[PDB]
Amino acid sequence: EDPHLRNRPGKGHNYIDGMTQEDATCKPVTYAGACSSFDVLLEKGKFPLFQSYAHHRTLLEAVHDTIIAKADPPSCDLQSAHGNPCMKEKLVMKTHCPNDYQSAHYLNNDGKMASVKCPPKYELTEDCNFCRQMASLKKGSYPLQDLFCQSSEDDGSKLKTKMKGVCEVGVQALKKCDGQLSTAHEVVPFAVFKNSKKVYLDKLDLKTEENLLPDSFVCFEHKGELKSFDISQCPKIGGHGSKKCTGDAAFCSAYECTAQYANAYCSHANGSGIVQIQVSGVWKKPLCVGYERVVVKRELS
Amino acid sequence: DPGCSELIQASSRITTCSTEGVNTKCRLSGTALIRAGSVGAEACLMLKGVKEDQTKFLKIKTVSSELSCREGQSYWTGSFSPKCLSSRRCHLVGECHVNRCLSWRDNETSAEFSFVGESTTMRENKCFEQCGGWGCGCFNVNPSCLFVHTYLQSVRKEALRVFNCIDWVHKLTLEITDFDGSVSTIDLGASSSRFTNWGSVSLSLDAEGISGSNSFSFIESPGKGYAIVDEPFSEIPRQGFLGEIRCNSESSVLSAHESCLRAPNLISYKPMIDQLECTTNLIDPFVVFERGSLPQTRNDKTFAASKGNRGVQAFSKGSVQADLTLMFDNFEVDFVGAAVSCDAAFLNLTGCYSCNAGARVCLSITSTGTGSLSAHNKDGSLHIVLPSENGTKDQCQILHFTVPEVEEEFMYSCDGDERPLLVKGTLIAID
Amino acid sequence: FNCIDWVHKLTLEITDFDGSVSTIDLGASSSRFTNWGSVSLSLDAEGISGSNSFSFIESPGKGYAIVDEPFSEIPRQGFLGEIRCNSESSVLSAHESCLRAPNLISYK
Repeated sequence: EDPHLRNRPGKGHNYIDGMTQEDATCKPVTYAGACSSFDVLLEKGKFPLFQSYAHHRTLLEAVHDTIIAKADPPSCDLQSAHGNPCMKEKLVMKTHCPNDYQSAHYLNNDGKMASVKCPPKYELTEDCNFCRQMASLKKGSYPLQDLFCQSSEDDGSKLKTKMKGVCEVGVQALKKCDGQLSTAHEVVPFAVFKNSKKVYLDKLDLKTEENLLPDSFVCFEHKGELKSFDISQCPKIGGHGSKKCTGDAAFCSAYECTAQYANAYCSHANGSGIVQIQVSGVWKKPLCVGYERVVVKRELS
Repeated sequence: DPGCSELIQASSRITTCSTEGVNTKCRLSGTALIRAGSVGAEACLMLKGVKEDQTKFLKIKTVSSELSCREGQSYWTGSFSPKCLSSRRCHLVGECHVNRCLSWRDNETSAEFSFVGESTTMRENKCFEQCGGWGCGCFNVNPSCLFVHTYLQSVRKEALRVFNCIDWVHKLTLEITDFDGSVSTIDLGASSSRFTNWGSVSLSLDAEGISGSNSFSFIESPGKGYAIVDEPFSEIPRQGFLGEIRCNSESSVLSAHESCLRAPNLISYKPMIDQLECTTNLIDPFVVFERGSLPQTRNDKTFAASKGNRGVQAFSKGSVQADLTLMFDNFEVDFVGAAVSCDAAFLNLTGCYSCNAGARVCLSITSTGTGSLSAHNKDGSLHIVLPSENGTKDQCQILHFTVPEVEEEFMYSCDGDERPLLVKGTLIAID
Repeated sequence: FNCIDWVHKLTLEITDFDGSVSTIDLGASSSRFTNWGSVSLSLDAEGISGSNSFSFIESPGKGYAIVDEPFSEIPRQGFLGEIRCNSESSVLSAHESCLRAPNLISYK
């Protein structure tokens, strides 16, 4: 019930490495600023999964926190040479990006991250598979997948696509085809672990496991309402600190509370903590679980 | 474990071949029918690829024969003690009157009890009339009013879920072992279906069922045992019957939620001028829970709690007669064609022949690697498969025979080449 | 009033541990409130059925009485239970909220 959808834990950086153009307004990402790579994540009717899970991290924040690696090149330019590795994974995807956007990032196959790049002044289209010519053009990127990042270091490189009766989904060449193969764009779940491939899913069992973590509390600065305030300036239990801080039982159980003798009010975020996954009957912890609309080839005959 | 008993072969229609160089692998997609075993026995299924050294077993462990109770209508109930609050207001004093105090609605809260506070609890608001004058307080000669605000409060800390069972489903808890080694535990009853790593599984023949269970209600107690009541299920609540105050969840019984259903005019009132005693006559469920606690002698079966999965079951007698239809749903099966060597031994051979239980055998396999060890006889009627490991352990499985004087030379090939093996033992006739 | 069932009430005077002596009662399967918790009745194999054909009359100050006839629900002329009310003021002060049968007053 807490309307803290703009407060980002950790550091609050959303600009990606490759399109560092909107870094003047999204640093740090807080209640202020009009970052094009975060405004569409909270609009009603776009990515409801991130609307349900918004107190954690994103894919960009995971890249900045040394969680999700970047491919080579991390931002494949669309107007340069003749062939780039960041195209076979883009044409198979079918999304809907609004107008006035230059870049569009997505998830690759090797577990890293690869985005596109268009030289000025090129904008996207209704699908984003190709950047054509020309409000003003946003100097950022549009999230092509409905996923969310989180702090995790669970290893899982010995798992592959767990989909039965599927020929070649996305760009992964699984099993061969001998009869009728479909090609309809359907949603498929996936979950990439640490240093692994784009592992798809079939049965998802999400849950909420909260824990007393420093990156699970939100707060706003008080002054003569929601204001930006760094959480790292909160003293510990009898430790030290620069300014002051206070909160409820969750925020005051681990940090020091001074009641009215502070400048903010730290509150525990609803659902923030540890979000595990149940794949192959074994409870695991993913990194950036989400959905995507790629080309699914199912063997009907 | 006494190993597997029924071991058959898969047809060539649901078995394909698709090699990718040296390493020949195949897939399994279709439906195979295998005969289920008895109490203790399993059901293994060996796979033969393009040669003979490739062997993949599919054993299904059978625990016992259970009779799960199919739940239908359920509700949460428990003990409750109302806490009455008296507030004798004088006549013509704020809201206390001769006409407003009598005709008072039970679903309305005016200024007489608005300062108490809102709470999701099955409460009610009454209104009575006592006396006035200077004998008890009041300037007017008219009798004063008496507003009553009584709300329920569960004095206990435990809750019970009273349910019933319209039919007894013969559940068979099966521990299916995959080909790679992922051991999973599932269950099958009557004609159910689950989800495995290699596909799915369902039950075919199930000629074991008991009818006539609608006239009995069950009570679940988290932590303690269960109970049985010799009375049909309670649908509509009424005063003087088991199942008056009911709810829908555990919080509706512990925290007393308003959303619980109850009968109107269930709280009595005995006002005494300045006193109030709002008590009820709710039947204590722990009395019947302690009176009819399981186990109980009912007809000819034994009712008790279940293991692993929460629910009610029953202990019957006899054997296990069912048919298991394995449902292959396109599963990739891989196996290296280069196995390792190993030697086997012999221990004892006791049990029975031509029966559902069979006979166990002790086989000491001494190998140097992790793999399998296929074995057969001469005429082509016995099949033995055991996962070989680097060590010295005792294995063996159920071997059905048709002669008490067991004497047949076995031929095991754990690496591709057959080796002689002689077994012996005396068995008995057990149907 | 009437009585549809006879509840075997057991007036129990429970003595607390500290010394707070309280007097309560238990019937059939009732429950009360004590300083140490609560109390209820388990076994109660003593009950009498068949009391719907008898009506009782309460008199504050004096004794009670019994009537050999069933309870009166609907009022009518020439029957016990014509003019009825809901409280003591409806009988003493004659409140207009009391229910009665129409055309009950004769005129000559």
